[PDB]
Amino acid sequence: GLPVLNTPGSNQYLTADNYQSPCAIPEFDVTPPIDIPGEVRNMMELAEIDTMIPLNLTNQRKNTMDMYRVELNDAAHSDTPILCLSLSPASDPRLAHTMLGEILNYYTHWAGSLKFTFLFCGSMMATGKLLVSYAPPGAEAPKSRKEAMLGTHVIWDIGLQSSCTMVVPWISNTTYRLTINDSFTEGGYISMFYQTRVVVPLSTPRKMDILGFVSACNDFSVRLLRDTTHISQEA
Amino acid sequence: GLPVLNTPGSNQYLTADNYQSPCAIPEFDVTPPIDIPGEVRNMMELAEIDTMIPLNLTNQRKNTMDMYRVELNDAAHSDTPILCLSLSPASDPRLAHTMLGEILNYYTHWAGSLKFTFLFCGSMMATGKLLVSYAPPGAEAPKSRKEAMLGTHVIWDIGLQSSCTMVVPWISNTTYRLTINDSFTEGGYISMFYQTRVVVPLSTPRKMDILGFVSACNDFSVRLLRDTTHISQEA
Amino acid sequence: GLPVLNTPGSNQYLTADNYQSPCAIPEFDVTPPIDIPGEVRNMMELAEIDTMIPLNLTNQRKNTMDMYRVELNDAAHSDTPILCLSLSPASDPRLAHTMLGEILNYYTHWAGSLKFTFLFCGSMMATGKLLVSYAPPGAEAPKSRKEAMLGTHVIWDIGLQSSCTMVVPWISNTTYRLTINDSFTEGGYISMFYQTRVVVPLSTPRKMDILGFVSACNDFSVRLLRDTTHISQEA
Amino acid sequence: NYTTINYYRDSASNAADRVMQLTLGNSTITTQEAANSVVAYGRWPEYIKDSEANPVDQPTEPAVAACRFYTLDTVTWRKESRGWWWKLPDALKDMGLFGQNMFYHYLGRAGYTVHVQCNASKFHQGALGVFAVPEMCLAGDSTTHMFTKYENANPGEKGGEFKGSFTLDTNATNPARNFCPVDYLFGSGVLAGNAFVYPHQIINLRTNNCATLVLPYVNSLSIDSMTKHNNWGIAILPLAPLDFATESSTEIPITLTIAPMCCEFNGLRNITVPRTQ
Amino acid sequence: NYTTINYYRDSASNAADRVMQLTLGNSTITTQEAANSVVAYGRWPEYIKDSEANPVDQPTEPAVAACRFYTLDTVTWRKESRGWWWKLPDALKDMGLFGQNMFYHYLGRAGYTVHVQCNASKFHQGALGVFAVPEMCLAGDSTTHMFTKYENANPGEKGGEFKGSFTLDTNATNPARNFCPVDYLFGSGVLAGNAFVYPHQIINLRTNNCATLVLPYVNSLSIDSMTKHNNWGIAILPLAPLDFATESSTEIPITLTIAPMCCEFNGLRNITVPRTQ
Amino acid sequence: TLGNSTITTQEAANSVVAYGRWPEYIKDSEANPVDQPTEPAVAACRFYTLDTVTWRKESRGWWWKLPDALKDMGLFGQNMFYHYL
Amino acid sequence: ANNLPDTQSSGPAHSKETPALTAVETGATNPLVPSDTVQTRHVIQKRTRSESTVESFFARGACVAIIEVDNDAPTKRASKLFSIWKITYKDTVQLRRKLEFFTYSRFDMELTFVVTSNYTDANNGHALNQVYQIMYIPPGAPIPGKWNDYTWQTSSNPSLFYTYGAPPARISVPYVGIANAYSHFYDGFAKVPLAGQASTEGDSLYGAASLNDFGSLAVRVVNDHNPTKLTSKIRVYMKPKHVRVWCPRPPRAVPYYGPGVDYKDGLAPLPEKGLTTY
Ligand SMILES: CCCCCCCCCCCCC/C=C/[C@H](O)[C@H](N)CO
Repeated sequence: GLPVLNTPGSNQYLTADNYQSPCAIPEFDVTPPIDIPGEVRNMMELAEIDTMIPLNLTNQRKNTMDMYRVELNDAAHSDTPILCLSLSPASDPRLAHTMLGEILNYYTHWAGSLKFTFLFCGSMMATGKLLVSYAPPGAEAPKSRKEAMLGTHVIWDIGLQSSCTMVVPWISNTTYRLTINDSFTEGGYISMFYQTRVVVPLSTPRKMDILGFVSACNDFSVRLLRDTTHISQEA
Repeated sequence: GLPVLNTPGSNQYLTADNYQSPCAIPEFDVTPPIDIPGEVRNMMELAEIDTMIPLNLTNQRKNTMDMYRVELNDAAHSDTPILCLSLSPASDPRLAHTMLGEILNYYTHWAGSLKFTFLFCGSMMATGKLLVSYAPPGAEAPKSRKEAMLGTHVIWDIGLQSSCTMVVPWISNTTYRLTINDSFTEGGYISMFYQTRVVVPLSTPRKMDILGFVSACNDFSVRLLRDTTHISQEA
Repeated sequence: GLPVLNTPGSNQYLTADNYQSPCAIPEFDVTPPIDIPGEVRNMMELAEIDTMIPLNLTNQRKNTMDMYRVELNDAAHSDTPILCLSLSPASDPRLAHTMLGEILNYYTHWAGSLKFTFLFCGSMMATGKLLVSYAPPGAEAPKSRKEAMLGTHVIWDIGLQSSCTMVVPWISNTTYRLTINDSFTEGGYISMFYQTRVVVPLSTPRKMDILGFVSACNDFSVRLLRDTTHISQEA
Repeated sequence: NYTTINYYRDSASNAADRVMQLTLGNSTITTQEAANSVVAYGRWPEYIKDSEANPVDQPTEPAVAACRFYTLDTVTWRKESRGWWWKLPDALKDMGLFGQNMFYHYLGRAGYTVHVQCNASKFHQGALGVFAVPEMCLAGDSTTHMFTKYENANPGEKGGEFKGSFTLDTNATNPARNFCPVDYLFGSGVLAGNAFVYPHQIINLRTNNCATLVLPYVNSLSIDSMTKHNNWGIAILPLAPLDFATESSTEIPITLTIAPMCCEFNGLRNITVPRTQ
Repeated sequence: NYTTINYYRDSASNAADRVMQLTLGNSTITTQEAANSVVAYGRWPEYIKDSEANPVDQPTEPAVAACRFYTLDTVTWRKESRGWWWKLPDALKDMGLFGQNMFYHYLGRAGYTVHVQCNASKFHQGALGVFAVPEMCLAGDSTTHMFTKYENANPGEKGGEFKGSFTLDTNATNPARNFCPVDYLFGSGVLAGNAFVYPHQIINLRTNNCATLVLPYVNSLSIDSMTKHNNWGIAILPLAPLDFATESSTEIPITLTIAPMCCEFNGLRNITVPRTQ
Repeated sequence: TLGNSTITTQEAANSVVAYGRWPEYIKDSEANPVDQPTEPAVAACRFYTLDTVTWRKESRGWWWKLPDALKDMGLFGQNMFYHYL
Repeated sequence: ANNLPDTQSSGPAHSKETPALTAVETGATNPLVPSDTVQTRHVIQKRTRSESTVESFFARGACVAIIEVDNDAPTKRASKLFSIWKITYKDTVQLRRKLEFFTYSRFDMELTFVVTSNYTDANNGHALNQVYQIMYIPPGAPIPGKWNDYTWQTSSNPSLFYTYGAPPARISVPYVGIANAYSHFYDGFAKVPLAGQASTEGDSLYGAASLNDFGSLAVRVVNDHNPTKLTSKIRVYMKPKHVRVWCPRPPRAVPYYGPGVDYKDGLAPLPEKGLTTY
């Protein structure tokens, strides 16, 4: 019939191809869809939902419910950090297993601003000011509030509103970052410090907890879908 | 389905083919380009940049910085050549490793006019006249200025302007020349002679250096891309 | 992708096919053509050029320059033929190696009128009349002028014009003839006779030579290109 | 004619002159024996455009505080000099408020005006090639690949010198971990004579006393870390050796004056204190 | 009908009479017994057009100084003559200012007017085929392929003679390295009777005394080296042997007069002095 | 520039045209010979360099005769000796 | 890519304009043409720079990796049942040099896989046609430790299943750089060592960054082992497509020594030739 020439790539199976195939059940009467609540079109919609960060991965806290709580107290003011995180949303252990991290571990490249939301879970009678800081990479990781205040930061006043959002802006040399611990595409450093201190009256718990959440911003995106390392099979 | 016939050449891989293939990372969000300075569209743009010629490939000068300098002196006038080159921009050792030669060694055929630029690097107090000659092939290579002046040539006066350009015109029987030492497509002979001589006053260096550069003209072109012999790998 | 069906003839190589193939030297700057004299579009253009016939293939004349000359003399009139040829332009030894024969030996079928041109190379003082005859096949090959004059023929007067053309017309049962010695497609018989005789005065050479040439007419054509038997290779 | 149809979504799947004055901030340079001035790739330095801004936080633009000429340490040109190299912004890390902004921010971007000065009499000889090389990577001195340490790769305003011949560092206990830039290989395994593909100027002592190169910010990113990455490399090579009146032992100074241009910094934090040599 | 669509960029990938007077310069030829004149391939010689000029330097066109008839050495036609050959421009390398321009320039181009003259009485017999062969390559005389040396391949105005039979040069110590052109093989492994595919004229002594061939410049290049490459070859063969009145020992001269036409030369240098036989 | 020859000068004292008359070809109103002339043009109308002389303190001067000084110079001398005029 | 300019006729010249004399000190290449220095005729140019375009220059499949795998048995410790290859163009020189003509590049890529297999011994029987799995492992994704561990489910990792004897497999990739262009050269470090910390910490390889981190390819034979060992090799051919390049550099003149610009051997690339020898 029609003269044809078989190019290279013939008879190959590429799992990413997009080709028409014969139907094995022709004329099947497909059940129509109903309007089910909660439809999702993009994985970034899930990445945009705040999920609690397992911040406290110490030996006795990891793999319990205590790994999500960070304990503050009413001690005297100090410049040492409350918590320190590395901005590796996919490879950092404290971030890898959040929903954002879980989605990023199916992709190779990511880019966009993040939001960290901290919720104060002390009593109504507790007051304080915290400093949540993001340092772009390149310099030494801030070991005191004096270093941390030189980077991006927010001073959080704990009052009638017990939650504060810090947006980590997209500050990268490359247009995309890798989802692995990588020096050339390192993200930066999140840290928390006491601004003044936590003050409580008498007959109040002197130790309280903060909970951490992370999510993506509307400018976030990923690409180069890959296989995750968070699931494996034996034999 | 549609009757088809498989022509010869089916299931072959030609490294020069141009075929559509399935994407292995569908829906990837590609990082947009920024305006980076120094974009290149054609290799002939690079071939059009003057590059220093390793003219002096003697035993003690080759593979040093001295191989680029040609030493003139204030001796008495002589008709012997200062330097002699063979117009084989890809196969001639003194030309093969210039940028023009490097680009030509990725191609089989070339055609067009060349420009040789000579820079005088003596003192301001030095004066002289040189004769830069191109002889199309066929006759004996000019061994004296008397023979050289019968071909294409330029008389260069060394004064306030220390650089002179000689254009070697495209004079070839074939529409293209080969990039190898080849008799039927031989290029010709470049030579330099003293026109009068180099004259210096007292308290001035009596020996000076000229530097040679080569580049292509806007009528230059290559074709039949091939693998170069200037890079090789072991084991 | 698109459902396709591989017809028979897929993955075959036919040396006569006409298919597109990938270019191994993409973007090559092809040297433009110049107007070269003597362009040929059809092999029949070459077949239409008169070429000398090796008429005299005797033992001592073949494979010398004498094989092209046919010797006439001033003897008394005779009805025996001067020369006899078989109209097999490709298989006849005297015709096979003419340019017409050489071209026909690359083809299987041929059809059209031929022209035989005879040039008289005696002295100006020689006079005579010859009879050049073509007999279509079927009857006995003419052994005397009396038989030959019953077929197609021309009476050639040797005077101020020393050349005569006889057109062998296309007289064939089949629309094409084969290029081999074949009975069903046999061509006929060319012959030459003395009409009166060759007369010379005294002090003139009594033996002269005629040269034979053959060519095709503008109605000539060939077909079914094949491999010739006039060239072969060893080992 | 031929027909082309794409059967896939992603497009990846588809088939294939002499008198000049330069004023920046409170600094001014006058030249009378200049060989014009080169703008690298014909692109003038500029600020990041909103269409190409990766970082979201407001940049700081010190302008005249940092966009001004700083003069580096003078080097000496002798008959035996093989050449010198500097890295930008590394050569300016200890230069006024420019270095302060460089070390207080995570991201920095700047173009440059490089002015090389080398005056000699009318009885001197010699030529200097001054080359601006983007991503001027230099070869190390050990069998270990890419083994040069940060301290040596960032010498500062002194820069480094090219070498006549390659020497291998065999000290296993205390490796030098320094560069070994060979002058005729341009320090990167490429013939120096081809280095003219880079933006450049030649100071021929008979013609000009100075060279000026306007380097735009060149990088695969709109803005990067200045402490990690050196955008440019300034390489000076003697093309023609220095000579003078046969007296010998002559040496003339070469001075380098670099002005950063269109400085932008992002990611303010505590200052970076890099480890010293 | 059928449909064709090209799926590639490069088009290579796509599917498949008697009284005459000739005046050139200060030379004139009159003929009364001419068999007309042949223009090879119907193309008159011409100068290079700007649309086809490869060399860029201004050509020199000596015009009448070189575009004029030069007469070569006369040869003798006997009963035993097998034929003669000449190479153009080789046959004119020692002819006035034409040869001077030929040897002073690297590139040369010229057409020709070849006039072969052979007068005999009305009681003579014989025919001469005069053939203009582009790229008239001739076979050598040794088992070594392509072994003919330059000196023999360029005999000059004397040319060479064809041979009745092929002789092999077995002298290993001092090989002749000369041509061995066999007359019936036309000197190139092709039957002489087919040589009429080339532009030609026959001098039949009963009809005409002369032949005229106007050869255009024919080559795969617009202009070439005249010292390296012979554009044309003039071959004269006795088609009919010479005979006269049975006296025997008769011999008549054949004279060759060639005028180069539309001479263009490029690449002036010192003169070329080729090695002599 | 004449033919394939070119001369560049930077320290010239201008150039003199003798009697203010530029060289020209014979006009039909002044042609004595009737036969067609030959004009080699670039083949002969080009610069030929003579032997260099040396200027010393004791030099008294030199003289040349034209066209005599060019009788052995390329195709100019050839045309000179092949023609009567 | 487009047609070259024509050559205009030039006659004799006598003027104060001197295109030949210039000053290379400016760093500018003199844009002379033949008509400036010699008399020229008119030539209607028909040559073109179509094959000199950056697209044509890189429009070839260049081998960049030869990955060796085996199908012998799990017990055999000398047979590598799967092979992981870091994705890079620096394992081969020819494409590396052509690319390092430029500082920056940006292009889509076409990967072609040519698989050749053979027997290693004769007296152990024969084998059935093999299927190869080539799994792309982007950085951060789990890396197979065994030829048959869970990682080869490829629920998210792109994977190519090639049947032996079929035409070479082929995939296309968009520009997947996290920067706006690929960096052939990176004059810097991934870490800046900070004053105070030990010399062990902060030390990073020169010129190495995550710009060139693209993950790896894990190649295995999906078939179970036949009683005889079969050795296979996958050859990876990389073809840049839609190429843009920036900042041309002189090409590599001496042999490559490692992933960086280091040189150790063959530092004398130029031969010896007389100054006045043609
Ligand atoms: C389908 C599974 C196996 C095949 C898929 C492998 C995809 C890997 C493609 C992305 C990584 C390579 C991208 C380009 C490589 C280098 O960066 C360029 N040569 C840089 O010049």
